[PDB]
Amino acid sequence: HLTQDKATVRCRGKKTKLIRQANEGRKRGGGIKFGEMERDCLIAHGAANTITEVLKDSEEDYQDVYVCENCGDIAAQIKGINTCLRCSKLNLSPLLTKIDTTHVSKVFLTQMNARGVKVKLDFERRPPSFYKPLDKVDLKPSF
Amino acid sequence: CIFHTSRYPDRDSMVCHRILTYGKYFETLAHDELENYIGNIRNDIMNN
Amino acid sequence: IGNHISALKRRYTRRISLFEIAGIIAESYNLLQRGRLPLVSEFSDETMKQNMLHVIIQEIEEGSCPIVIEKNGELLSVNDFDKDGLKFHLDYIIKIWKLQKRY
Amino acid sequence: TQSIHENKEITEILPDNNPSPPESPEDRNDEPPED
Amino acid sequence: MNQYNVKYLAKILCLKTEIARDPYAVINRNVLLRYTTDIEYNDLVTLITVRHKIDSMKTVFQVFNESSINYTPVDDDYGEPIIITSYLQKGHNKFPVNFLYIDVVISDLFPSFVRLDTTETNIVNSVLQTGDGKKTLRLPKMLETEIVVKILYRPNIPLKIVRFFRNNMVTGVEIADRSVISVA
Amino acid sequence: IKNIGNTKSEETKFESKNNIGIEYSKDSRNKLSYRNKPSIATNLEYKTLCDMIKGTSGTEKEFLRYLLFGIKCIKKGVEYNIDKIKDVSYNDYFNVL
Amino acid sequence: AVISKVTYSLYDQKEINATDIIISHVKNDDDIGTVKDGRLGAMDGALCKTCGKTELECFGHWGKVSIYKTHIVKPEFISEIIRLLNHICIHCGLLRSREPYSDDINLKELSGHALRRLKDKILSKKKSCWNSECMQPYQKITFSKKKVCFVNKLDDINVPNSLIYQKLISIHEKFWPLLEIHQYPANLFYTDYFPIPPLIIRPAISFWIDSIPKETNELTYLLGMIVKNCNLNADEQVIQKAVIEYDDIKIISNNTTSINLSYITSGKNNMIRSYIVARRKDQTARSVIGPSTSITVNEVGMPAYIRNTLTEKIFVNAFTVDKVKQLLASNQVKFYFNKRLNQLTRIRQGKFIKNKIHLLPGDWVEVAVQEYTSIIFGRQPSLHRYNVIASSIRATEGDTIKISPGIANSQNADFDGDEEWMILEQNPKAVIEQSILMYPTTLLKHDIHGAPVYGSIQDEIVAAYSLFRIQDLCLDEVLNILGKYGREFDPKGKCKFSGKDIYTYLIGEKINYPGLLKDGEIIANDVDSNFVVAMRHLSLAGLLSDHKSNVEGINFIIKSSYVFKRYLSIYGFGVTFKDLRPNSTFTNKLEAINVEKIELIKEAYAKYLNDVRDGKIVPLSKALEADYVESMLSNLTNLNIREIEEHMRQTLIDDPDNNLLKMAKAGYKVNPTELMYILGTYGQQRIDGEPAETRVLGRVLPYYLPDSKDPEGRGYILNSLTKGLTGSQYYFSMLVARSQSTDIVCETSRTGTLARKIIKKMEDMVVDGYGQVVIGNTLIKYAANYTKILGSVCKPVDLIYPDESMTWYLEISALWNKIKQGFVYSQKQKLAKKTLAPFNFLVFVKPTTEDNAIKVKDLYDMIHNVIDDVREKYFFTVSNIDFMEYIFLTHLNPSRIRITKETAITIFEKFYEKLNYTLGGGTPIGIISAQVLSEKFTQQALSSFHTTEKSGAVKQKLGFNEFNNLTNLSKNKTEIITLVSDDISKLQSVKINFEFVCLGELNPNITLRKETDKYVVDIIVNRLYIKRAEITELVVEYMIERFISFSVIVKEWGMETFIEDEDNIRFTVYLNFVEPEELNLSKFMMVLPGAANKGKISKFKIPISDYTGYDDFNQTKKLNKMTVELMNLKELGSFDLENVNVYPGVWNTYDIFGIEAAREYLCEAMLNTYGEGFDYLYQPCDLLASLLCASYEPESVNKFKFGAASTLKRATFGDNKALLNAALHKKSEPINDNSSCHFFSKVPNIGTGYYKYFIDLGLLMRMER
Ligand SMILES: [Mg+2]
Ligand SMILES: [Zn+2]
Ligand SMILES: [Zn+2]
Ligand SMILES: [Zn+2]
Repeated sequence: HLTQDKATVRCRGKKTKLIRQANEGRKRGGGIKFGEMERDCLIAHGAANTITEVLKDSEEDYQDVYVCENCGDIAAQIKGINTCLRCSKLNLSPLLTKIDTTHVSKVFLTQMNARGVKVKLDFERRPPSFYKPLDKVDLKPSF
Repeated sequence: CIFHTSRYPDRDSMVCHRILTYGKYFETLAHDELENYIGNIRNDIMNN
Repeated sequence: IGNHISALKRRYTRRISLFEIAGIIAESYNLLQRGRLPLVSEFSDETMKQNMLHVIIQEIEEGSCPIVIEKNGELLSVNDFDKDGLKFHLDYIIKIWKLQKRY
Repeated sequence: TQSIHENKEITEILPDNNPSPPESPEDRNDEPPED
Repeated sequence: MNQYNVKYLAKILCLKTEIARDPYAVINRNVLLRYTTDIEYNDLVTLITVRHKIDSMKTVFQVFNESSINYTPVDDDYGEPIIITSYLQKGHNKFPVNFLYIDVVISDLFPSFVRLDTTETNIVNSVLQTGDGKKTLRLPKMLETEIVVKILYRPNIPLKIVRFFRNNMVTGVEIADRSVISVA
Repeated sequence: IKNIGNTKSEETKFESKNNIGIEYSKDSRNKLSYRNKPSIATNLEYKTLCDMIKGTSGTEKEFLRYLLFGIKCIKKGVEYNIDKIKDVSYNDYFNVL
Repeated sequence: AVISKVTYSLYDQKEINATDIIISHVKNDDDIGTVKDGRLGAMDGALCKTCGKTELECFGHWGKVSIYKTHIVKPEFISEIIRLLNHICIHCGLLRSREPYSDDINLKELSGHALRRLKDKILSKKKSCWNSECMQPYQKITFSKKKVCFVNKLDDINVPNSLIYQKLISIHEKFWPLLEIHQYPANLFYTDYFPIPPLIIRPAISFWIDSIPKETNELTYLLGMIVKNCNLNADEQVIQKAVIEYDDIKIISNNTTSINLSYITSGKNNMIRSYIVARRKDQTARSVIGPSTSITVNEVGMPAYIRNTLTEKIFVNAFTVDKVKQLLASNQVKFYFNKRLNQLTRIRQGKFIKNKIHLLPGDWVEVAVQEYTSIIFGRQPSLHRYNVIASSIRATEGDTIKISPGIANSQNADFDGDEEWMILEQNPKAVIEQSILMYPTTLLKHDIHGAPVYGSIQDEIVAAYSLFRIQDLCLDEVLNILGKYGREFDPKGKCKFSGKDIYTYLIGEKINYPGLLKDGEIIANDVDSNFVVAMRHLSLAGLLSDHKSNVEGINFIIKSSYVFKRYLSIYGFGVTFKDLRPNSTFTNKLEAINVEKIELIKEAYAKYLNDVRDGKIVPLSKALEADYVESMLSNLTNLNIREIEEHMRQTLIDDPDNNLLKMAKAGYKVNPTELMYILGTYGQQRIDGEPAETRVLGRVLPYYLPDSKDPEGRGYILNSLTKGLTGSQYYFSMLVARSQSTDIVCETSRTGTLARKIIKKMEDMVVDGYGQVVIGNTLIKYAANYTKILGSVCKPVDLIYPDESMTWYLEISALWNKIKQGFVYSQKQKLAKKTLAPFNFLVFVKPTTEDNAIKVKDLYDMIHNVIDDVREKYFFTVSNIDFMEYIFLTHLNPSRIRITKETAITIFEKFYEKLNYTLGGGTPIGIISAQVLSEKFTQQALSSFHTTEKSGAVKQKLGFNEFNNLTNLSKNKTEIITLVSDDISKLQSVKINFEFVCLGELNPNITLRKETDKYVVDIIVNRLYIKRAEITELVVEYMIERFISFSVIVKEWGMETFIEDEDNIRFTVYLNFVEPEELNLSKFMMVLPGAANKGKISKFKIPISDYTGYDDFNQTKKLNKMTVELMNLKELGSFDLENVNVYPGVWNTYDIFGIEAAREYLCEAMLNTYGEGFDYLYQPCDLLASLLCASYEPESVNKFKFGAASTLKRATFGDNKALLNAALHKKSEPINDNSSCHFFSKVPNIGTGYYKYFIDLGLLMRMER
């Protein structure tokens, strides 16, 4: 058992085609797997932003993706215009909204659709809020 | 064995097993392949 | 009797822990790193030669931190929390930051 | 060893030996029916 | 009904007497120290007399099997028959045989509980609000057919919350609350 | 002793000369629905049986049969109280060390 | 822009048809009209014919194929169709009742009980059609599963899908609630078209070799196979089978290797739990670890080969632009990112683009990773929080990752080949969170029991022990020991120094703590492991942290470790062979002792056996004989232990500097048992609590004669390790060793499954903004840790019982009477010794001389008023905190100690600080508790901590298996019922009527003979066997008579009893059997010994024991106890159990006493499974139990029955059918769970994510340029 037969490191490299995540294999420059027990530990620390960034796709791979609020399909872009083919064929004008999710989520949802399950997403439109001055509070004891 | 089970050789005991060495693998494979060969010849002759 | 309990709970809302101050600092720091304008007094070209964490702490201390947090149905600025608790947590944070060569 | 606050003692549970990390992979009717 | 389970039921029909005297009293084993009981057994109707030591006031309970009920009030009657049933049923005066295989009241597992008054109920409801509008938390649930609910019954006081004094190994006693949900 | 039964409801390890009968006794199909009374005369030197054999079907029956056993023991000339019989102590064998 | 809700349902037929892409051919010139045509999406080196974009920007488009008048069933919902065919008449299509078809009842204003009762009646009708329209019997249709079609059970007749479709679509809407229908029956079929999914979910399959042509995807092949049988205009069976094998082949077959749509949710290898809650990452590394004395617990050493590959990010803004320009000029930048174009560029050395680099705010550059940057690293498996931490980078030599030995225990790490992994995350929010929340100094004190998690190890311990004892040192030697920390040492006026002086200097604080410290000086006799090792209850660093803060504790750990290692450098340490065995005197003596004693034992056993072999004594039972032999052998082992202890004492007297005995004294790995193994004897080897069993000729090995009674032949080893074991002894030793290893593997398998289930169940339980414990929308507990203070800050303290010598005796006694109920527990045989103080006030206490002290009345008023104020303002008048007042009144009692006013003010100011600053909303208390419990039972399982034992009475076992049974909550199993009383007759009645006895156990002497017209059977029994069984002769007579009377093979019978002599009883039976005669005779003689019995069959006896129980701290009683296994308590209903305390199992206690009693039982039993000294686990268990009993009935950890768990939470848990059922019921759900947040890339509602953040632009817009 020799040290230099076990050492590994990855900066950037190839991705798997279906899910677009780092590939596997020491001889092929693969990346280490961040398992769900490590995820448990990060949640136990209370570091919500950190785990969110670890599980997301890389910030350098972002792109604009639109979803139809009526049927849940990913909207196509024809001649530079975002359009829902299914709903347009039915003579409807639904709202198209931008989402920022992983590629694997889209694959999973599309496969569920292929099995006949329709998944529809709603969005939050909370009314605007305003800040108000508050009276001072001390909280110290009387000594 | 019905009335005194613990005094009868167990199924995991080495008393009731024998062991295959290098040559026995080849012997068994030769047996099986020869039988398949003769069977195929018989079936072909019957079909013809 | 309900109003008395409500007043007690509103007072209880003002105590501060590590999670809240860490979240406030994280939001402010992300915005500053990505290029917002600092809101410190005496702003000048000499402000851009300082350490960003120093700027964040100064903004918090002088009452110009722009972050607002929603805790128990209310919207609080960093200065609406109990003052002594804020000092307590900031002292600890500054110590460990100095150990890390950040501050 | 001495006893001071024995009623509040904490007992250590830690294996001494652990498994080494993993490495990359790199009919003649001649059998009993086995009912 | 038999000659043994009536002795177990006599202890439940002392907590019920206490609740009749004071609907906000704390109920547990120690209450039994303030009462005495007399039992007269019979295959058709059993008579249980409960007596308060300091006051010397009497209460008389008549116990019948479910099959044959022949009830006529007597002097100092509780005002309602006590019925032993084959299976669990709704009703504060109906007890299944399942509850009476053992001496239930004196077991270490018997709870300690009380009914909240209006002020305490208001305080509890106020504590449960989340402070964001009118949203609120919910207490854990318990069924209406538990023996605790049967013991805490009054005709003109609906029961919605029950407070429990749990045994706690590190603090001695701990306070918890449950909400009562109906059974169809 | 009152009628406490068993049905085919943790694992046991009996000597297997008793296990056959033990497992035979768990089947309700091997028992008559009603008791089969004795028919071969015995104990001709006693009339207490007539008292026990009929009518007495409670604690009195148990008392009478204990009396009969005690009478037999007295006639034979034995202690008749198992509690007053001395059990051999084996600590004399295993007290070494 | 914020996803807030998700709804599931089924597609309508019109929605399926809404597409202009029609697929018709299985082959074509350019795949046009085929299942592989380019209109459905882009592919390898081909733009999408629909949107004209590459693969990276096209997510695919839908198509359809035509089916000619063939109704197709959706496979997943086949069973659903069956459920809908048992509520209507097939022939006439009407419901199986007539009540719904009544205008007198309107269903709109009724729901729940009414609808359920009506549905029950409709289902229970089940009779020939009531109506006269058809007047036909009701059939029973089911899916064949071999032929792809529905068939009738009564007659094997295929039912076409068209008939079922027509019958189902006829049900009116208003009757859907009765049948539990939500959308449309027609949504369960395809009629005119079948969907064709995009190409995104089925790209061409490639291989690791580029030359090898890409193989067709399985999904595409199955779709082509479907299309093959569509245009052919074939029957429904062919298309149905094709669709089923395309969707879920397991519906008909039983092979679980084919790839289809359901593959994503097959088993443990789901897509969710392999790629959504886990994934591989870019900036990562892994390597072998080693120690380093130049790295502190706050740091980690990174090798060069990793520093030269990983890169860190610098964002472009006004503060950093000049530095970025300089770095670009110096050829140090490795990557550049243009945020406005979302474009990444790699700056190759000798080749790159200059004009393309226009730096604007929001962009970033990437350079080589620098020192003091934080990085996340850990060691697997990650059992608890401390296995994954963020530390500062330091550059080191070699190719190994270097850690301080101070963190080794918290990670369960050593240096015999272990590896550790690293990841680098550079988002600014993540950077801040790493710098504060995951920093080792912040993690110093354990979450549950509060002891430090970092400390010294191994030889350091001995060094500490020695340092405290060195006596005559000059100043130069002291300073040589102190090293770089000697600058501030103050030689007040002395010329000679001791180790105590060094320790006082290291503890630079004047604090008191009963036992350890007085005015900052150690007053214990010695320093040992409990003072300096991690996770120990007397840690000095722990006291220093309690006094001020974690910074002081970490500083003490670093400094003390440094000085201990300097002591090792100066003086050295090492154990030699002469320390263990200077000569052969002692070992020879002990060997002779063993040789003599074993022979004595054998002679005694032989004497007993010889007496039994003759007619001098009745033999013992096998169990009793084994017990006697075991007692003799155990006595011999204890004699060896005593000899070893005497030898240790004598050697310490003669050779005070023995290093092995130093290890023993310091408390590291050496004790009398281990020395007995080395120098004394090995003793008895046991498997499952017993010696090895005999197998062929009544023996284990052929080295012993058949039916041998030699104890050495069954695993008692006489030799020691210095002597060397013989071959046969080695056999038994290796038997034990190999069994341990195999059990370790199996337990490793099981514990992980249980741990994952518990973690998933407790994951969403947090502390809210008012200090309460809640999950979802349910209140679990009013006060988070009973105190609303951080768990690691609270401190266990002595419980001082009331005494008449105390100052405020009446008030203290009143409080005790109020709170005492819980301090007597465990069936009244345990009295509590500890309570929980809020913050360890003891380090702030200092005595004073009775005239500078605060007056008694003032101190009492201060305590009372503080408690009242805190009761109203922090616990809202709901919780009971009498225990805090009791602790303060007893530990500060003036009859016990006097203090000044300043001391009291300091104590209570600290109290308020702890109440105000420590516990914050969003604390993930549930997952922390789950991890602590799981880590504990895993480590106990893998170290063989629990040893099996043999018992004669029913007992509750310890270890992992019992905990798993408790969490499973299985029904319909026997439970252990305990009965306790003070009158023994009541228990004796139950014992006599329930304990199992059979004739065969009494060793009878059954003989049979035949006489004219009768068979005579004689049964001779010795009275001593009757006495040992604890029955009477009449009990035996009754057993025999009851068996004979009800026998179905006996025709005529009679019985009599005779007294053979003073010690024998003869039962005579006269018999005549039914025909056939001799066969029944043999059967009777075969079954007689076991069939004549009484009691409840079981493998345990029912002994009655005595113990001493508590009524209060000063009242005791003697109680009798027994235990029995029962399904329920019905049998006890006629046994006069008045004043008898009964403890049943979980389901019986729930049925009788209620849900709160069940919760209490579960908490106590779960705690008991762990063993003796683990009381600190009470709080976590209490939470788990509270979760299992949150509803009105107990709920297992394997299921989600009462909780309103979301669909994605269930799917992550491993349901595999949650999505289908949710679609069937049209469920609409919010997105709040951790699993749901992970699925959609949202921030979990945990820790920093528990709050919502806004930016107030008011001040920015009030500034003018
Ligand atoms: Mg290792
Ligand atoms: Zn649409
Ligand atoms: Zn496209
Ligand atoms: Zn019909």
